[PDB]
Amino acid sequence: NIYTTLKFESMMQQRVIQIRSIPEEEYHELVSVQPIQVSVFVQSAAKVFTEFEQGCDTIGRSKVESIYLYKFNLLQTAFFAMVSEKVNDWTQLYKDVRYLYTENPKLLQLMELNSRRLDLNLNLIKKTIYKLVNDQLQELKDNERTPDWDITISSLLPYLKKTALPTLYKLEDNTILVALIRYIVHDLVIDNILHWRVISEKSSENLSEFIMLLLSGLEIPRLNLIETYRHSREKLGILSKILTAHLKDILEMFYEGEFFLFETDEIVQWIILLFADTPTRRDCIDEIRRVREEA
Amino acid sequence: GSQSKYLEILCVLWPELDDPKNLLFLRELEEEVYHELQEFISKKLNNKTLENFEEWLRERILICNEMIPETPLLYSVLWETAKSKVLSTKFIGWVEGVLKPLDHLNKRLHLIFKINEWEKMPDSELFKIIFDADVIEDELAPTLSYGKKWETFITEFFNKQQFSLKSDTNYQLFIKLYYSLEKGVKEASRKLQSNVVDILFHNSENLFNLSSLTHKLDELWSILSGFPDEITIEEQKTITALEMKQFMEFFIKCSTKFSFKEIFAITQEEESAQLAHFSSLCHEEFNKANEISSFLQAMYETVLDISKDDKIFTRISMDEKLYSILEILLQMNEFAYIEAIIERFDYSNNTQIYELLVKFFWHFFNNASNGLRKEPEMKKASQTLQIIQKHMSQRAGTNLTKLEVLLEISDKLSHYSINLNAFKPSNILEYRDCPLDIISNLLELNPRLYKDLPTTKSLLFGIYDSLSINREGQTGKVEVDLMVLHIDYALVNLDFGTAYELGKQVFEICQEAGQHMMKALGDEHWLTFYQMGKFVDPNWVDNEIPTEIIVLQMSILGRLLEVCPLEEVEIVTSQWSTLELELSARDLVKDKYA
Repeated sequence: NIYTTLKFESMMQQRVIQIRSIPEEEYHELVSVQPIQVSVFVQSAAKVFTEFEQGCDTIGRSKVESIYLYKFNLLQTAFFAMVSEKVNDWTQLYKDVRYLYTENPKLLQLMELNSRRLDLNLNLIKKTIYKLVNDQLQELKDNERTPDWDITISSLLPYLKKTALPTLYKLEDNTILVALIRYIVHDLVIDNILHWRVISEKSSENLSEFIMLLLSGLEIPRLNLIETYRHSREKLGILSKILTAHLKDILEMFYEGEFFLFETDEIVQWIILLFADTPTRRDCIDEIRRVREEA
Repeated sequence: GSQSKYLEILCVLWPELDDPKNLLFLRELEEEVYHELQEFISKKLNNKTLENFEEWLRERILICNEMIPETPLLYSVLWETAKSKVLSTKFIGWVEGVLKPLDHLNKRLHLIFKINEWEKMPDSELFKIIFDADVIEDELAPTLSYGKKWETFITEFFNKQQFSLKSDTNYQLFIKLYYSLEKGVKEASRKLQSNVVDILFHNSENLFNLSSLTHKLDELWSILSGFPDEITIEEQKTITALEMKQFMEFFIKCSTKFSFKEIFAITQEEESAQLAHFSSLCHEEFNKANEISSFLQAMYETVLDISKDDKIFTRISMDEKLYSILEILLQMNEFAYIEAIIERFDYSNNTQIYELLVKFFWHFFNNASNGLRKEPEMKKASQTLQIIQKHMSQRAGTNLTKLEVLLEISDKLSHYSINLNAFKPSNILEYRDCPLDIISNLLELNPRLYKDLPTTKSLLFGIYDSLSINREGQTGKVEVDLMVLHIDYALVNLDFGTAYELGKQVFEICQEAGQHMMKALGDEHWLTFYQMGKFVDPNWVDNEIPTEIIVLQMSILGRLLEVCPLEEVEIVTSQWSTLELELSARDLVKDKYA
């Protein structure tokens, strides 16, 4: 009972030794394995967690059952913490650890860690983009007549084309790309703009010019078949038309189905932001709520 | 007769009180062309036969002196106008030798001594009543000369009992009597000279207390300088001319600290006593001099003269004297003079001087109560090295570097609070096996030092080099131990930023140093990194770990998992996990923290 404890601590150590024993030049070379490319340490690492069960066998389970799960989780955590400092490219590591628990789905701790680590890096990428976009938009709001486009042309666009997107391509998971685009378009740009107090004629034109540059940097043709990616760009493009259209063209667009992607409240909100109250804005707003109602 | 018989009666029977000129017939009779009454004449003459005028005249002078004692020159007419040789020089000498001095004494002291008692008087009491310049000229000399009593008088009167030299007037009489005894002497000469030397030898102390000493010493040298090659006095004490010259030269040029008697005793003391008496003389004189140079220059003329040997300090070498002097000047903190002396006698790189200088450096060093350059003992330690520097580079070799450096860190250390108890530079040597203990105390008491690795680092390595502490490529390791201390105190001072930069730099140095260093860093120092990973700032807004700090702490711990003792892998991992969970719970986009 305290004898078993001593043996489990000694093999726990043998595992940590086995992790430290992985040659440094394994965290840097890549092998092809089935084709995905993982870091070479991956196959050595896999043995550690097999050897862990093997070491549990040498006192079974039953004698190990009560602590089994904790110590198992702990070793995954130690490994993850350790290898995080060893692998240069946060994205190779994500793939490296993903290869680990695909081959051995017993590593639940490793997938929790790996995915939470994934979220962190996405959030870092989102944070960078959130600030750039809020800054450009602030710049626009406060300098209608002669706004400075530098944030967008020198910081945001290059960031997307040359850093964030090529980084995210490495993950081999088009789902993540689509989530980023969806976030940027809806939760970030469109949400931000909808909260302006009012949107002047000049600002509307500026905002439209912004959206077009933005679309240029959110173009990932490989995603052309995914519905949420296509609809995200469509809404932006349509918002671009709305922002610079006279009241009559907005009603015609409604009629032609172009606001398919817009909830009725959102359509009325755009109109309230872009046009001064007049008989015309009223009739137009009441008409849109009415036709959508009858639908 | 017989003319004998004619003169005899004329000598007794002619009335003593008659004028002598009434007897002048008796001389010219010489100068050119009851019968038992003879018993009485020969009774008076005392059987003396009376053979001629000159014989007659001594007898007649005496027989009349009987009755007219007040006038010994009574018969001067009879001998004054005497024609060629009727009186021998013997007679006239008696007049000059006896009658005249006698008369002069009589008529000075209102006395009436008879010629006969005057002659038969013990010379001892004769001199004694002569003593209570005229007196010497026409009483003493004429007497001494006639009786040939020079050696006698000299011996009994010209000695140390009569010439104490306690008073100016006594001295002045010593010189008068000397001069006229010298005049009247040409073997009693050696007694006169032996006694001058004897008088001076016992009474130099009385003489040195007299006025116009310097003038008196010259006066005496005037005399002494004529004396023979060698003189003997008293016991069996013998002084040569060369010795006398140096002795006197010593009193006149250099010092009257020692009497003549004492000087002679130093001559015959053992080497050890002589050296002691020599340094005594140097210390006393250095401390009386307006300027040490003036007394040095005087010694260069005499007792420290390389051109001739010293007949005073006869048993000690120039080197021993100069050494003694350097030791005296060091204790006196007279560093300039030390230099001058070293230069003059060409002691550059001398082993014995080196060691004396070094010995004194440590003396000053250990006496210091702090290390600041201004502290008086550190100043003297410094001045002692500047001398080692200027005049001992060769013999000092690498040792000068060390000592110069030890002084430097002593100054630096005294600019910070130390409480290993104030802090003496001499305590630094006490930490020779644990130099880091000094650095630790500094980091603790001086709350901003953890930020200054550059200087804490030159202190530490200065202490290794100055104390000749071994560093067998153990200097990589040492730097590391130093840096972990800085991390320790950065955390202590709530400065995670500095802690982390150091912690990151340490992991690197060790990564290169190789697996040996990485195991060492781990087994020895893991607790510092665990603590960094566990660190909590009380001042943190909302008691919440700032997001950027969480991340850094996670990375340190993960780096720690590579090298920490295997026993510690659980708790290190646990913390890592605690930080990872809190991190997963923050909105990184709109982050209320970091």
